[PDB]
Amino acid sequence: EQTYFISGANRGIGFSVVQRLAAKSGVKVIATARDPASATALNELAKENPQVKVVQLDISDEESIKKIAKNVSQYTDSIDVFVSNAAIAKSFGPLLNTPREQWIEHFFTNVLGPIRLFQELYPLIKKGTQKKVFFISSNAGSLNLDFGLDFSAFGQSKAALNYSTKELARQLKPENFIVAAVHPGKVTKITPEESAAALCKLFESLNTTGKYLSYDGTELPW
Amino acid sequence: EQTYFISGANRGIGFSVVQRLAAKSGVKVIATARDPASATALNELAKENPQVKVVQLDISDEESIKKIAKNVSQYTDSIDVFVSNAAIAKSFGPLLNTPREQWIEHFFTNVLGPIRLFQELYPLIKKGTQKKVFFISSNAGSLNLDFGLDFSAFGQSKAALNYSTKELARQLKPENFIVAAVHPGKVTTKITPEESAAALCKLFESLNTTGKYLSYDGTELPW
Ligand SMILES: NC(=O)C1=CN([C@@H]2O[C@H](COP(=O)(O)OP(=O)(O)OC[C@H]3O[C@@H](n4cnc5c(N)ncnc54)[C@H](OP(=O)(O)O)[C@@H]3O)[C@@H](O)[C@H]2O)C=CC1
Ligand SMILES: NC(=O)C1=CN([C@@H]2O[C@H](COP(=O)(O)OP(=O)(O)OC[C@H]3O[C@@H](n4cnc5c(N)ncnc54)[C@H](OP(=O)(O)O)[C@@H]3O)[C@@H](O)[C@H]2O)C=CC1
Repeated sequence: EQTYFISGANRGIGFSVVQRLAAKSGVKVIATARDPASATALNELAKENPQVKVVQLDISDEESIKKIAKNVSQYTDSIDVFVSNAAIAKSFGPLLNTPREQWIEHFFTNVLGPIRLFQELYPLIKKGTQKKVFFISSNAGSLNLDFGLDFSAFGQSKAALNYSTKELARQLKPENFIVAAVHPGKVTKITPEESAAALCKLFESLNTTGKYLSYDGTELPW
Repeated sequence: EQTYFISGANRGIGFSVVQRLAAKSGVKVIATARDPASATALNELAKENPQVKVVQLDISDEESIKKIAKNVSQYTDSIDVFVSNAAIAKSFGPLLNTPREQWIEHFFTNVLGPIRLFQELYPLIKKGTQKKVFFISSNAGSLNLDFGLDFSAFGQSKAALNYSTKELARQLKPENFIVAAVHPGKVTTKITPEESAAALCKLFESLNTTGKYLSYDGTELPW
């Protein structure tokens, strides 16, 4: 029935999302890892559960992104639900203390990567039924939330991706796409499995485009 | 006396702000161009108003930015009013149709450029009296306005820099800095460069509180 694509599936929320989706009948899961050979838990899941297909992706690497569509296509003729989950969070604290390379790495990995990944997998998503597009954002990316914390290149990258996500939702509303930015929670802290359970109910239930959502389905201000 | 710094002063609003500042007594202007020797208007401006100093800045070029503090330090001990004006606006419309290079170029020129520029000229701004920091933003950069247009890399770059401008306002409030993101208007409702400059100069002088996102007319925009 349905194909999910989850970037960054070897650990954290991505692994827990793939584990949760692997439990549902009639769900095929394209799961990505930078280094699949070292994705122990994900490889063992895929060994027990043939519905889970493991593909290499480095979203920091144009040469990897240029291959994701042809490689995914070996395993599926369509994607129902796209989840750009793979990301970095390596730069917090004041602007004056954040060197050039942190800004660059968060832009390439957290902004350009997800945009190029979507661009490449759009034809596969257009061919699917559900046409859902989820960007795993952060409440730190809001322009209208104050946490009393600096988020530096990490927060900027989530705001940047948020801006483009909102635009994308407008652009693909006439093609009946559902596009969302989703804050997965602080992983008060929640566990990745709890986040994944809530994220997967959201992925299945969300029926409107253009939303910025917390994992529980409540709205966040852009 | 006060020292103003303006990136991208060879044409557009940049030129019009420098021209207006040059008219105000006791103002010295550090004015930037990528190619100061081709900046015929600004060079003539500076010839007639030598309080205007023309320095080389390409905000897309880290090697250029690594030299700005030294180039500016030639002419001043301090900056009272910093203005990141220099920027590009090359990519609009759909994401699927926005190639890699357009995303990269707006990030490097419109986001990284200004943060690097501010990091480099912060010691000079710190020594100054007014501690005013202005990023020429766009209303298109708002996460909370709908123009019935898509702004692609351009709009993303203005929203990215807005996020950091807000953080920078918070971060520098202790040091009594005034940090603002300012939409200068859609200059040639379009308004003239000279109209846009007059509004901005008034804003640059009047603004007394940090963390604001302002249109040229002094009303606030939602982040
Ligand atoms: N959990 C939280 O508290 C919050 C997290 N988020 C969002 O949650 C999402 C998931 O976070 P979480 O699982 O905790 O993060 P982790 O850092 O634990 O995991 C990140 C995942 O992304 C992968 N990844 C990183 N860089 C790349 C790359 N260049 N190419 C491909 N894959 C890559 C990692 O693979 P590898 O093992 O190779 O490094 C890993 O699978 C992120 O997208 C983030 O934006 C937002 C804010 C709050
Ligand atoms: N354009 C607009 O009216 C709108 C955009 N804005 C802001 O307006 C401001 C610019 O106004 P204005 O000058 O009239 O518009 P322009 O269309 O003239 O903007 C280009 C300016 O930036 C300079 N510049 C461009 N690229 C670089 C670079 N890599 N390094 C250094 N300088 C560079 C140009 O110099 P060069 O001649 O060498 O190319 C020129 O001074 C920017 O802050 C922009 O973000 C805000 C709202 C609407």
